[PDB]
Amino acid sequence: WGYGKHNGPEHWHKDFPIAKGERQSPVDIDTHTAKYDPSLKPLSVSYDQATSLRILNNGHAFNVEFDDSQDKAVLKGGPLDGTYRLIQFHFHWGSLDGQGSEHTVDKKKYAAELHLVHWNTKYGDFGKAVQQPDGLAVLGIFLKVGSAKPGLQKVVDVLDSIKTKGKSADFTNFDPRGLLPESLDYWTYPGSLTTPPLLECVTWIVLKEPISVSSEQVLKFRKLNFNGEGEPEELMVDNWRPAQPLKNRQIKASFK
Ligand SMILES: [O][B]1([O])O[C]C2=C1[C]=C(N1[C]=C([C]OC3=[C][C]=C(F)[C]=[C]3)N=N1)[C]=[C]2
Ligand SMILES: [Zn+2]
Repeated sequence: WGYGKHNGPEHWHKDFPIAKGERQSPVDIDTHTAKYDPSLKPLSVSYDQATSLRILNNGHAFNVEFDDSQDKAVLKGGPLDGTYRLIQFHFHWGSLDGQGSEHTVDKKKYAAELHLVHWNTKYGDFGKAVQQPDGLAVLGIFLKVGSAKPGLQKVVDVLDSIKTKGKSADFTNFDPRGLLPESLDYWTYPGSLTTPPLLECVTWIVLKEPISVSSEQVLKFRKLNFNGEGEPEELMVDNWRPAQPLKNRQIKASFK
């Protein structure tokens, strides 16, 4: 599977029939139809003890991986019951500034979308958590092109060292707090992985406030390669799944 005409989102259902399931992601967030839920709690994002390890080009995106063998970087509160440990973050982005996000807001596409991936500690490991309807909590953050994001530049600067599929680099001592906007106001809904195997295991928490990144920062994302070293060059761009039908779901807002 991939993001080409021949292996992209329109083809995934043949290997992963859940692609046409009842709680697929991403979705369009209709801001006028989302329901303010005054009983939703503030998010608790606790990243002060986060231990970043490595950055990997996996042929679909790049992952910044964390030590998830202890409660070092956790997400709690909001719609969540219990404790979710940060395992990795990655992005989805476009070939052009007017596309790249997976979620949309009133049909608006952002230049990119950050996914901070967390798993429910009551399931013991990530592999068990993805088999559960409440196994993952993904914090989604939109990127718009404007001012540079200083907290992103360490990521941008290392991408030269992981250009091709299967390359990795040390990525210790990275603080993911530098990727957050000021506000933790959010939308939430039950959904899925946006990539095969498209498992319906995710509580989505999408922040209302986008972060700003510079044109030069997102340009560097677009110089990555989907291919391995010594293969024909395929730029890693447009690694996003389009919005899927909402079906029998309500999107809830933490704010009025
Ligand atoms: O880009 B996204 O769609 O957005 C959100 C998101 C994405 C991919 C993952 N993700 C996939 C894998 C692969 O590991 C697996 C192991 C066992 C499985 F059964 C499935 C996957 N690891 N993290 C997690 C969260
Ligand atoms: Zn993702």
